[PDB]
Amino acid sequence: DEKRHLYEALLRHNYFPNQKGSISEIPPCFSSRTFTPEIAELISSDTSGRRSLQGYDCVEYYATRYNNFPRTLSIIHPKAYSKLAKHIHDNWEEIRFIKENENSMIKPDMHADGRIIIMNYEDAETKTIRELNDGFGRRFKVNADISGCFTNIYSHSIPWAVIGVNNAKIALKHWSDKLDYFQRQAKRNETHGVPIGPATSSIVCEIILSAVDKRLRDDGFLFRRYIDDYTCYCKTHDDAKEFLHLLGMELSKYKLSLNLHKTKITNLPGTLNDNWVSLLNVNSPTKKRFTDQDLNKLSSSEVINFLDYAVQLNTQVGGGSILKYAISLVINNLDEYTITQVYDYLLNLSWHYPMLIPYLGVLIEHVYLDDGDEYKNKFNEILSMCAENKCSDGMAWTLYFCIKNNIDIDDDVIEKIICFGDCLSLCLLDSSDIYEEKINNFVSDIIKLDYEYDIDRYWLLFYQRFFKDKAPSPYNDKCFDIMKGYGVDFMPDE
Amino acid sequence: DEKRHLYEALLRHNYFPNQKGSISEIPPCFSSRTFTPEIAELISSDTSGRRSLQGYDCVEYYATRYNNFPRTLSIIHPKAYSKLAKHIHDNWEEIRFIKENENSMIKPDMHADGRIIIMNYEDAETKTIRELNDGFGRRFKVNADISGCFTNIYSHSIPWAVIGVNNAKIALKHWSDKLDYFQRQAKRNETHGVPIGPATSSIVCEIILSAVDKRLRDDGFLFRRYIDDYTCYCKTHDDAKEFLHLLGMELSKYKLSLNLHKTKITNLPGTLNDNWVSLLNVNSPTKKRFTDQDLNKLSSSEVINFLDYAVQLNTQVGGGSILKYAISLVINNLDEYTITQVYDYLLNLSWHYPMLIPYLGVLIEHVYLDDGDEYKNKFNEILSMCAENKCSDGMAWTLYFCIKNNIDIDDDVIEKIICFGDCLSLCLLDSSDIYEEKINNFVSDIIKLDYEYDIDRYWLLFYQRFFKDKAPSPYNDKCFDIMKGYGVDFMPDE
DNA sequence: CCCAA
DNA sequence: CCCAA
Ligand SMILES: Nc1ccn([C@H]2C[C@H](O)[C@@H](COP(=O)(O)OP(=O)(O)OP(=O)(O)O)O2)c(=O)n1
Ligand SMILES: Nc1ccn([C@H]2C[C@H](O)[C@@H](COP(=O)(O)OP(=O)(O)OP(=O)(O)O)O2)c(=O)n1
Ligand SMILES: [Mn+2]
Ligand SMILES: [Mn+2]
Ligand SMILES: [Mn+2]
Ligand SMILES: [Mn+2]
Repeated sequence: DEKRHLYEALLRHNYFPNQKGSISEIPPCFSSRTFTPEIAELISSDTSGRRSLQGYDCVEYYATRYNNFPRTLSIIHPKAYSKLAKHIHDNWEEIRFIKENENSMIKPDMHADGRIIIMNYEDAETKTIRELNDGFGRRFKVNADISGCFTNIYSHSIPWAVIGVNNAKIALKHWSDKLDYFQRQAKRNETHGVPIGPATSSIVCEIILSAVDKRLRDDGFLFRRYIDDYTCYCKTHDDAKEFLHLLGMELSKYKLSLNLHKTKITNLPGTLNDNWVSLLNVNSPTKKRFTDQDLNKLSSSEVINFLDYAVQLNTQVGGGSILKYAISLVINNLDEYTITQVYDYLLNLSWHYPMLIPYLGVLIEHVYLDDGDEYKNKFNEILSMCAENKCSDGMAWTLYFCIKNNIDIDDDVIEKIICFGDCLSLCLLDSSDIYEEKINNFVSDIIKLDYEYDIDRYWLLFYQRFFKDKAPSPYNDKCFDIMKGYGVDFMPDE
Repeated sequence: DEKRHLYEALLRHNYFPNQKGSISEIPPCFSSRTFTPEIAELISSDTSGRRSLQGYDCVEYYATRYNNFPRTLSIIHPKAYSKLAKHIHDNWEEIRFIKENENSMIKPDMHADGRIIIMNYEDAETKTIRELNDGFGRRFKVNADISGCFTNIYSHSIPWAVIGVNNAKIALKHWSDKLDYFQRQAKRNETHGVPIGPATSSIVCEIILSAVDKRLRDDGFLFRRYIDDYTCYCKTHDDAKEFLHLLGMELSKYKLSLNLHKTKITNLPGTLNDNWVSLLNVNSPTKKRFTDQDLNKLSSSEVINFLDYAVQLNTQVGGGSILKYAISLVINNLDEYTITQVYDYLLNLSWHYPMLIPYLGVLIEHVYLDDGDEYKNKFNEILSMCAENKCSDGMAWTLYFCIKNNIDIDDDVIEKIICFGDCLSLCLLDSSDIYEEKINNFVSDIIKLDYEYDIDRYWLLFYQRFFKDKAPSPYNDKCFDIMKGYGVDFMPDE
């Protein structure tokens, strides 16, 4: 069944921010499997406990973008997420009209690993064929995106996009009103915005934006969208302006607006990908496959010169993930001679850009971690700069690399981790069990603060301490006991 | 008394978005005088009526910025604004700690016209002296502003900035909790964001940001702020980075974050103003005053060439209000020979940029508006462009110019105004009284929609129709009757 | 003096 | 094939 696949995707595969297909933003130690639909069905049925504050807060995660910009990802509290996932699954025969959208390329799908929503899984060549077919006969292309799409979704516009704005306002129950209420309860009983990273909020965004896709399709516009990004192919510049006007109208019906910084009109024929994609791919040492494994093992000079050229291209243009794409080009084709030099280049670059920190794990097996103690200082310096820059992706990834490889962590960097106080870093330190007393003092300060939302911001840490029998449940409800009794661990071992 | 000056400023001078000192965004026909303290004290006392929806919506206004970007200004519903203004004033001895801030340049003050808050009233030479004193001995400057400051203020952070975050969370009444509640009721019972344009929300932003200013001052940072823009002067680059880190920390305590697009570090000595300010002022025809009125009357060639050079500089740089500054340089020094040519240039430019539409009224008296009917087509074409571009400042300003000068308005652009459906343009058309039936159909559709927030979005139109005895009060409360009985007109004549 | 924020 | 969005 496909409805069951929705349930398993919502709980076990796309509860955490696992939407990136190439490499996960969150380290693989955190996971959402062994969170079975029966367990969420039990949590939703539970009525025990009482909360003074309406709604729930979410575990916060700050991931660096390509330009070192913070992006806010959220891990929803399992009570609110369990109710939301149950309500989404129980009415998928009313919701699955977002599956049959030809203008939304990123949408729920029945993937092999189990996830419904994977960002850029269709790859650039199937994208190339479609882009070539759409671009034919048109001499203008429009790139326009919503300004704050996930962060300013009006939750009360969830019923509207289901049944029309006017009919829903006149009717002021229906399933989409309850979906509105559950999406509000997921984030502090707040109508504006949705959490970023779970697939329930991406489902909500698909539901809202599918009405705009429908009323743009009915006017005969040939357009595609990737979440919030609309690309349009117009024979005339006038039809391009008319598309921008109609998109503004239909988004303003749902309290949404265009990002006019990124909204631009270009003259076809333009590049199908970005420019630096083609510049890196013509200069790539691995752009030709020789079908024998010895011939495509790159020497040290080729990888070093390609990485230097990629650094120059990223500095000169700065309009995309030049370094991410470049190191993902040449990291699997190395031989054992240049493994250490490339690892040193990656260490320097991953200090200078935290986004390149997850790549180290693919070369961390071949590099001898002990060596002359130098790599311990490498990882501790990276941890210190991750604490200062208040980034969560690189900091948690570096904790994962230090713990998984038995690399010691200094006390001063533990103290500035404490000062940073991001939830998943503290969950990793909790999993280390060395710093149990300092984690105990931190969660004790959270407890004596007496704020429900501050406990909800670290529910993952509190539940992980409960699962190893090191802390009582801060909540008076039985959701944590239901999760523990049925075997839910968000740091599972093999 | 200064408290009484606060109350008159809140109701009669800064209820509407009147913070711009050079020229108002809103046309002079809309005004907030004859809304005295006694009427607001009566409306706050009124308990009659019932509303199904908590909170109030606000009259929406979309003003184009220098780069044609829409900025959302809001006119708060007079019940919510009257309660909010009464609560702000009744505790000004607790609130006026924002007056004694030396880092907030734009703040409440006792001005001559009566407004508490005027943006850029100090002028650039008093700013020049202070900027020169601050910039001395420092070789780096930091420009960092909050990303969505007014739109993403958390209302529940209003108690925190009064009494500390931890003390307010432990206490979870105090006056700031009620100020929280009233600021929420001003905008749809929503904790996120404040309306833009009234001085109550600017007072709220001062209250929130003054704690950040205090904890930035205590570390010895020499910095200034203009609403949300922080400028800092550092002897070293590391002091600049440390200021950025501490500012990020103290804003993140209040769920606030920097705009890292506009956050940039420059090397002193940089210019006190922008670059194009200096290029326009060295090339200005009026940069020297000859103290006799005949000698500084500019000929046609000087003004035309200065405006063309300004158009070129605005096209080439595009980093500020080049055209706004340039036309405000040379518009008062014209003689009667070049008045019509400058009006034609302003008409073309004001069609191409709506922000230059308010200037036309200073040259609309000398030019014969009848002429050979051409100016009527000018204004109607500008109106159609304003309705296409969904801007409210230029559209309402052009309505003001057409109505005030007895200029006829075509029916097709009236229908396109109704299709746009901005509130203040419809208030002006209501004031014209020619289009009473179409306005009646529009507000009748709003009434049969049966939504409280859609009536609150056009409360000004509904009250203006109620004041001329052309429509009943949509609300069951007596606030409109209190305002009508005591003589409140938001379109008053002299 | 004449903008913006 | 190997990014982002
Ligand atoms: N790991 C994930 C999971 C989900 N999303 C979602 C949230 C974003 O809203 C959407 C794509 O939108 P943008 O990245 O363009 O971001 P915004 O719309 O929030 O802002 P802006 O237009 O200012 O960049 O993808 C994401 O970015 N990253
Ligand atoms: N006529 C008025 C009255 C008030 N404000 C307020 C609201 C704005 O939040 C604040 C200054 O902030 P910015 O103009 O820099 O705008 P934002 O902070 O909203 O956004 P961004 O940093 O993206 O420009 O001034 C304004 O801009 N214009
Ligand atoms: Mn966007
Ligand atoms: Mn996008
Ligand atoms: Mn800002
Ligand atoms: Mn600003």
